Amino acid sequence: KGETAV
Amino acid sequence: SGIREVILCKDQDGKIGLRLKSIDNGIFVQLVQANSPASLVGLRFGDQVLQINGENCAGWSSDKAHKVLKQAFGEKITMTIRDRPFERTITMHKDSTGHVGFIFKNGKITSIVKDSSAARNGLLTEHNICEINGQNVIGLKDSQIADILSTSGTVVTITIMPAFIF
Ligand SMILES: O=P(O)(O)O[C@@H]1[C@@H](O)[C@H](O)[C@H](O)[C@H](O)[C@H]1OP(=O)(O)O
Repeated sequence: KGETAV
Repeated sequence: SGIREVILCKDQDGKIGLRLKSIDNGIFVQLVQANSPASLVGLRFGDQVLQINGENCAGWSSDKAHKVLKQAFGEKITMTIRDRPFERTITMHKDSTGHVGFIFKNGKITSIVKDSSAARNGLLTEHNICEINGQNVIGLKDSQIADILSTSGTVVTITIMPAFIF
């Protein structure tokens, strides 16, 4: 995983 | 205001399940293992340790703090804590696609999405996510953090702390 957007 | 006293009792091994760190000539809680003597007294990540067994932590290195916890005297470890001095709370509201509008990597906020609730509430980057609606997220996987957010309702209250604490 790299970047999680929420 | 956020000052409290705690008494820690050492484990069967002789440990307390705590890691301390030196920041700005102060000592701060860096890690609290669950079901440990430190978790039992409500020690949280980012809490400042003012004194240990009648000695001020002021200007102690991480090395000295670590050594002091080992060379202690069993069932009696005394501490004065200042509750998370760098802690901040930010309330956000989900949009129609269920977003608060921020991006994070390893619990650390990296970007704020344009025209989101996080943008509106001035959420800052280079800040670690500590809690979502009072639930601790420190050291969970980013997916576990994401799944918790997705289930936190529309009103999302996050507790953050600048990256230099972690
Ligand atoms: O566990 P840490 O060290 O935080 O590394 C990441 C973690 O930050 C988080 O993104 C997890 O979802 C991921 O699985 C894990 O490994 P990955 O990013 O290599 O998948």
